[PDB]
Amino acid sequence: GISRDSRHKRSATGAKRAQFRKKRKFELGRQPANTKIGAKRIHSVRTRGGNKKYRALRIETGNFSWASEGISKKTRIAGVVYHPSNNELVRTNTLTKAAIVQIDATPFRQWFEAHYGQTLGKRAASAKIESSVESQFSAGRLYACISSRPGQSGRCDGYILEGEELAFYLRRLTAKK
Amino acid sequence: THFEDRFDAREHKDRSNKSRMQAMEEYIRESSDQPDWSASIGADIVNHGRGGIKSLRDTEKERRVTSFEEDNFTRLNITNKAEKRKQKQRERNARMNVIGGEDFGIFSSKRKLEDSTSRRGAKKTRSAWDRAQRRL
Amino acid sequence: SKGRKLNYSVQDPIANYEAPITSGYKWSDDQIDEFFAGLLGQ
Amino acid sequence: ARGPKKHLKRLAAPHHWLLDKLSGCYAPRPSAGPHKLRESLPLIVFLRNRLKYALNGREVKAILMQRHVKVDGKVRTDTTYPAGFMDVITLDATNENFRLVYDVKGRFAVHRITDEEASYKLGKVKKVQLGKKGVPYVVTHDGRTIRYPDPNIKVNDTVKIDLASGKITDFIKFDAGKLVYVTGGRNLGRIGTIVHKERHDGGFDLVHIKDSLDNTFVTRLNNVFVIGEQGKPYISLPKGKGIKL
Amino acid sequence: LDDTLFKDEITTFLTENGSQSIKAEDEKVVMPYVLRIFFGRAQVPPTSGQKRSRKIAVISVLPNFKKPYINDFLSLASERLDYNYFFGNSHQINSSKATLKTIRRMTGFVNIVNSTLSVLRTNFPLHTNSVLQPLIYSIAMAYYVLDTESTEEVHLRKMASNLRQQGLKCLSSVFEFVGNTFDWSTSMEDIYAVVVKPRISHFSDENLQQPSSLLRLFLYWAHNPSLYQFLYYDEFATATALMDTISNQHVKEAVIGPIIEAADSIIRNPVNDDHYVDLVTLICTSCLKILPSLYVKDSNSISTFLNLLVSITEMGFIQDDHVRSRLISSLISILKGKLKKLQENDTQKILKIL
Amino acid sequence: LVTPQRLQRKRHQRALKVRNAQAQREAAAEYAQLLAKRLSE
Amino acid sequence: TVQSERAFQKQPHIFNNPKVKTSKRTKRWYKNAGLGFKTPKTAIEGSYIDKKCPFTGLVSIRGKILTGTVVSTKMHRTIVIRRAYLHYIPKYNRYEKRHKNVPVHVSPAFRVQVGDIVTVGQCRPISKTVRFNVVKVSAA
RNA sequence: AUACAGUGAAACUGCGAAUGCUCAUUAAAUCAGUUAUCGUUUAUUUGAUAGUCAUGGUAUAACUGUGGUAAUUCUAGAGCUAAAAUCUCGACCCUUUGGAAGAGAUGUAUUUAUUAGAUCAAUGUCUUCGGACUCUUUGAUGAAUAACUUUUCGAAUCGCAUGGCCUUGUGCUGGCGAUGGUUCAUUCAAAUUUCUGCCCUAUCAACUUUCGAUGGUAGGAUAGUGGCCUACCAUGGUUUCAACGGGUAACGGGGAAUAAGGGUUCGAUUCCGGAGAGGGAGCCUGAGAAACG
Repeated sequence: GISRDSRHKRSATGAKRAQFRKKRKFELGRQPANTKIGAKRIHSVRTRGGNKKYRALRIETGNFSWASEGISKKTRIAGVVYHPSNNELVRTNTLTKAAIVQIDATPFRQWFEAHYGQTLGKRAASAKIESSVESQFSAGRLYACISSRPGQSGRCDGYILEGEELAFYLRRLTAKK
Repeated sequence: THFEDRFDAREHKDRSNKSRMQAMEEYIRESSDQPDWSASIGADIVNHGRGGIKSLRDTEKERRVTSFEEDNFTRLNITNKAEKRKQKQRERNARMNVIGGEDFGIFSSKRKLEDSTSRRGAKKTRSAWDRAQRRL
Repeated sequence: SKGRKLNYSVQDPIANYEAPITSGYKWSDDQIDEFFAGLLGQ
Repeated sequence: ARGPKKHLKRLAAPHHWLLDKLSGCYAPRPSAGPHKLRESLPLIVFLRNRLKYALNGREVKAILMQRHVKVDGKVRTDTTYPAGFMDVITLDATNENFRLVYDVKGRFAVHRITDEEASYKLGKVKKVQLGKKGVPYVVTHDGRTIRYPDPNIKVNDTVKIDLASGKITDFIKFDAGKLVYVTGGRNLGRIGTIVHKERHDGGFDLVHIKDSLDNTFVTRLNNVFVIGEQGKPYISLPKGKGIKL
Repeated sequence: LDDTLFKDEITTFLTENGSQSIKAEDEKVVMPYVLRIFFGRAQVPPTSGQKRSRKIAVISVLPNFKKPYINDFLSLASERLDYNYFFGNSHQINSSKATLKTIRRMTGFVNIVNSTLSVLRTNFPLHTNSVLQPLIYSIAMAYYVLDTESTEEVHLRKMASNLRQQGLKCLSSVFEFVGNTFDWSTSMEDIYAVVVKPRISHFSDENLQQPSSLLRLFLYWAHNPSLYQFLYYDEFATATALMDTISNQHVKEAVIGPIIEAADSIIRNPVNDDHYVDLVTLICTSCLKILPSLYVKDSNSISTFLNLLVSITEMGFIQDDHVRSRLISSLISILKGKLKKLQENDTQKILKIL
Repeated sequence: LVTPQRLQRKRHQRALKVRNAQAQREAAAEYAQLLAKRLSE
Repeated sequence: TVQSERAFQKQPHIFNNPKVKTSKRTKRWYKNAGLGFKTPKTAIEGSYIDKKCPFTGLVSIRGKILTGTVVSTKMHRTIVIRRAYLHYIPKYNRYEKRHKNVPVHVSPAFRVQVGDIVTVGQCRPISKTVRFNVVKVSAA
């Protein structure tokens, strides 16, 4: 089976030691959920004790926040455009923690214009929001960072990027483009 | 730093019966001269004389198991392995050491008395001023 | 490395796991060689 | 093995019961309960071995659920309820109480206790913490979790609790110059005033204690229980004052 | 219609400009059905956590369709409701039906209108016959029960009081929210009658400890230049109660601050209309009873009222010897008080006042 | 079938809930006066 | 360059609002060890991002506190210290010298070269072969 | 007893059933000791702990009966049981027990973002002795929002009060004992983990990257850290203080174990360590199994 023992790595001396015991139950590693994007199908796992751990294998909708003014809504994801671990992962669009996604702009701009009254792009000081932010408002496609383990929580939480974060990720995309 | 601070069960336990050294116990009985609480003759002899009288140790052990009954109010039983072993050993030593109720394996043994005395033994005198203080 | 570097070495469990196979060509290889030359390159 | 253990030999019994070695082959395992097992006393030992009120296990079960023994106010129905250190066992049919306290030889000792002194029990305050709804709860050594305590209660304290209602009454904060009761370590059973403390973060907080032969000695802070000041105990201690001759 | 598929299925197709939208004429046709089912899901009470999340989801879904659509929804709300007796008459209602069922319906309605304003704050519309009549309708019979019923009906009295509170709160919030999207001047008369009817009698000693919705309504009224219409419609009885509250010392700073803020909005904002001499008379009385304030009656409030007095002094439309004696006594009180938490330029504005 | 035993049981348990809820409220109150006293001290 | 790795190397659960302007760009969290040790100003102003840093990372130092002498400093962010201590051989009753070549993660806020009495403290397991983390420096 | 209450087979359901013999030999491995768990899990124990329909639907087993097949402990189809109080001020008295008009508020569980873990009394200084100061001390105070989700919930369950009131309805009301449930603590455990210790041999000087060897960063995975695993990388670590390697008869050793109440060192107990339960491979519950009936 799939274990997470140390009973196979080399010693710090640099030699191979003896086999100790048959591999147990508690030292187990379960099967990795390559969570794709789609019709949300959740699967429950009974872990040690009576603990329930959820693995959603697909999803459309995640919970996203701005701390720019502190709002958070459930929205529909659109796509996977960056992730620091694996280019193949980014390619086949299997979302993970710390993933960079394109997300819809529609309910957020609806709230913004229903809360301020000012059309995006095209409370005055708070209405002067960031220029790249309102450009992505005009584009209708925002950049978010999924910052939650999906294959543990069975949830998908993200926050839309801000200045230096958005700056480095834009630089990453423009260097990789 | 680092240490343990645990209950010294073995040190709070006793070893006096381990270090008892019977010949000089007999002497210190003679010197400290309290009368002895010895028994009468029928209380002594064992089994229509098939065995010896008894040893003085065996008098003590019987008195103590009778005390277990005295307070604890329960007896022993016919448990196989342990009492067969102990009964055999004690009877073999009865037929090989005790003659007429006193024992001589105490001399045929090899436990010395200097390992008890040891020129004051524990917390011994090893300095000249310690000699001066003990002499005064 | 882990597996990136091409450790060219014989494998015992797949030594004769599918060794050998009879040459099931449905061709005689000769006109097909002329034909592969006379493919879209010509 | 596959889990916990349920049988245990006579020889492996903890010392502070002071048993024989061949009453049986297996010892009464303590039930899991309000005291740790390595420091607790089961009632069958208390009522079979020590006070000789009962002499066989079925008999002591018969009395226990004739429902006479009351522990810590409440009544028990366990053959192996884990009574612990500085605790209260009363009995109505003899009209008596017993505060259980450690001796100098590292063994338990009953104390014959009258009704009003048995009305209260002290507790080593382990820790207080802010629970839900922002309320405070205080936890002693013996699983005692009490809402709304004194704010002056800190960790490592001692609180006297009346038992007729399970409610805190009095408190003493450990400071320098207190009447300690040593409970663990090397030097269990030597009761006197403390000297002081050495602090060791990432480590231990040693306590120097000077007992009535004016002898100091060092013990772990975790082994500390607090009684009071010098010359005034809150417990009717027995004769001996924690002195071994 | 399914509950376990409700929210997810809404986000599946009912979300606009996404996957599986509904065509224009068809969606126009199937308005009423969506309206009825969402009214049912709102009428479901939020007695559990799931019902809470359901109600939150319902109100979050609603405002994304279109202005006439949500107007139709509000129209169905008014149609469950009514205003016919009160608005065929001036203010009387012949059928004395103020039953617990009626007020329960009223409270459900004010709950849903609170919900829709809170979700579509700076965007939702205001139809005339849709909001104005039921609001003052419900408030009118709320005060009717408050007046005509003793304490024997604790049930009626409690939920009539909460009905009154919610109606006043949502009236204040809709005033804050729409502002000037529409010509207000249709029912100024009837709404001002029902504002000056119940509470301006005892408005002094009713709310001093806490700010309230009518108080912040008067804040918005005196701050907004178009609601100088409201002020001139009054013979400043509400401003007289405001004088009473600011003279009383048992009033909170959260009340005091906005009052003089709107008073200086009156002061600095000019208007070429009648009763502005009454406005500046009120300003003179406000200076008269701001004399014992600000040192025996917060740093931000001190700085704010300092700036307001800076405005007052810098145009200086009051130049009487009495108001000047008030000004010099206020100056000696201010400069006697502790200003160590103030800054150099603000001190320089006080210096310019001097 | 509904019985007076069931109804008295229901009344009894609801009574227990309201009384110990009230007791919790009293405990909160009495700790509040205690804490007020020991802050005033 | 500080952010030269694949992902945005930042200290998590730390928010900076670009709306209200500030003096230093990111309000950097750092807590105290306690335990007799003092926080360093080099860490307080330290712009490095080390989640294994005992002061700025989210790691706890609770337990053994030892010290050692460094030999090699040729990794990234971690070193190996060698400690030759006395060992007792009772069947000869003779003393001997024995060195533990034990590693430890270091913070960049402390600059350590060969010939350093470094005082370290243990933590929860940091990597495969390390459970220590430096807190105190005395170079020579 | 015209609902039953005694008793009780068949069965539902709760919990236990995780405390069996045979075969293989490891020198920081194991074992003993000592940590840590501001890094985890816990059925059970005890201790606290949740104001947010005079009662809703089901079904079975058994039973009845009819059958099949050489045949199972095989099998068929048919009939069956809304509300609700509480906290915030305060308008008055009436001076006692204060009572209080009218003005505001009211779940947990999941997941994430945000937000949350400088002053004062005098007795002090000064004092003009009245007082100013908290400057200097004696003493005091601190240092939820936004949403997210298969809803978790806030008991449709057993033993006894019989009163009080009049609306005599058998109406209200109520008290003392069991089973469950929310969370936290505690208990029994468990997991890793610090460090301390065990033979002969250089006729063993090399070893590790040839499963990552060493470390970083990120993520998955796990109850939980950690190259445990994958990307992205850096190119390391151990070593004559002999690493490493070899043999060890390692039925070995552990003051592990009671000891030898006087055998010369000897008894008795305990830990061996792992694996197996035709043989490789895979899966399933439970708090705890990689259960091997």
